[PDB]
Order: sequence, then structure tokens, then C-alpha cells
Amino acid sequence: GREFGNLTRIRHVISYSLSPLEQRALPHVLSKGVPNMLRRVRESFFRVVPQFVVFYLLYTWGTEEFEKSKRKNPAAYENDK
Amino acid sequence: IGRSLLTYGRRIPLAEWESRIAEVDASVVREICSKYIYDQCPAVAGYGPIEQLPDYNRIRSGMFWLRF
Ligand SMILES: CCCCCCCCCCCCCCCCCC(=O)OC[C@H](COP(=O)([O-])OCC(O)COP(=O)([O-])OC[C@@H](COC(=O)CCCCCCCCCCCCCCCCC)OC(=O)CCCCCCCCCCCCCCCCC)OC(=O)CCCCCCCCCCCCCCCCC
Repeated sequence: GREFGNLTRIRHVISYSLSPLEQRALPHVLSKGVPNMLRRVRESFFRVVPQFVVFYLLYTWGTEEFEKSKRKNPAAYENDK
Repeated sequence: IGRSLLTYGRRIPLAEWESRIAEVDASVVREICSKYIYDQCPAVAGYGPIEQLPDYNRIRSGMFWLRF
């Protein structure tokens, strides 16, 4: 079936490659890779983060409320006698 | 004559070529083939419908045997 002899039909594309032993494995990290990671974080920040911030607010609120609910109310004894 | 005087500095007679040929033997072939072919990086060129031409790593790994 699917085999490297007849996958698709292409015309007029040229490629060039070096061998691994001719070139470096980690050529430019701090001059190219770091800024690229930075933009890659920039492009997705506001699509992911705010939902989790909202989750954090909800969690803390619900915890606080549950913990208030367990403390004794002075009006339950002071009001009528 | 012309090519020889440019490349070698001198005409090499057929007798000398015969003497050089007579010295080769299977041991010499083994040695020299190993000296230029075995575990080396090749240069490759392809033109045409060449989807099935193996990847360069696959070609490089074909230049040596694991059982040797
Ligand atoms: C578990 C988790 C799973 C999930 C993980 C998730 C993540 C996974 C991600 C990764 C996925 C990877 C997928 C696989 C990729 C495979 C790639 C591939 O195949 O490439 C093809 C690759 C590409 O080349 P090609 O283009 O096809 O060209 C073919 C040419 O012929 C090329 O010619 P060549 O000469 O260059 O190479 C040929 C030769 C190259 O190999 C060699 O010549 C030797 C290689 C190094 C030495 C290995 C020797 C192992 C010997 C057997 C174990 C005994 C060791 C000693 C202890 C003795 C104990 C009594 O290899 C062979 O002929 C194949 C067999 C080699 C071993 C010989 C023994 C065969 C029988 C095995 C069963 C024995 C059971 C009984 C054992 C005794 C009793 C306990 O070529 C190969 O043929 C590669 C060979 C790979 C062999 C692997 C052998 C593994 C098994 C070892 C034994 C296990 C049993 C041990 C039992 C306990 C005793 C110790």
C-alpha cells in the first residue's frame, strides 16, 4: 500500500543537505534559540493562561468559604437568652 | 602523450603498467578498498522521480557492516 515509491506527484523542487559529521549538533542556542522560545511563549500566552487564573481564584474562594462555614456563630447563643 | 606529459611529467610505457598490474592481489584489493571506501561519508546526486531514493542517514549507515 503506502510506500515510498508512489506517495504523490511533485515537480521542480530542489533540496540540499550536509552530513551530520560535517556540522554541529547545537550550533546557536543563546543567539537564536532563546529569542525564538520567547516569541513562541508570547504567541500563546493569552490563549491559555487566563482560564487557569480564573480556576485559581475559584479554588481559593471555595476553600475560604468552606472554612468560614465551620466556625461558631455568636448570634446562635447570644440572641435570645 | 599530451595528457601524460601534463599530469605525470612523463610518458608511462605499457610495460611499466603491466608490471604495476602484476603486483595486485586479493590482499592488496582488500587493503586499498578499505582505505578509500569503508566507513566514509559519500556525495550523492539524484534527478528524476526519486521519492524512493533512501535517506542520507540510511545511505551513510550502508558504508559499514555490523558483523565485521
Ligand atoms: C520493551 C519496551 C517496549 C516499548 C518501548 C517504547 C520505545 C521504543 C522506541 C524504539 C523502537 C525501535 C524499533 C526497532 C528498530 C529496528 C531497526 C532495524 O531493524 O534496523 C535494520 C538495520 C538496517 O539495515 P538494513 O538496511 O536492513 O541492511 C541489512 C544488512 O544485512 C545489514 O547487515 P549488517 O551486517 O550490518 O547487520 C546484520 C547483523 C548485525 O548484527 C550483528 O552482526 C551483531 C550486532 C551486535 C551484537 C548482538 C549479538 C546478539 C546475539 C544474541 C544474544 C546472545 C548474546 C551473547 C550471550 C550468549 C548467551 C548464551 O544483524 C543481524 O543479522 C540480525 C541479528 C543479529 C544478532 C544475531 C543473533 C540472532 C538471534 C537472536 C535471538 C537469540 C536468542 C538466544 C540467545 C542465546 C541463549 C540465551 O539492519 C539490521 O539488520 C539491524 C539489525 C538489528 C538487530 C537487533 C537484535 C536485537 C536482539 C538481540 C538478542 C535478544 C535476545 C537475547 C536473549 C538473552 C541472551 C543474551
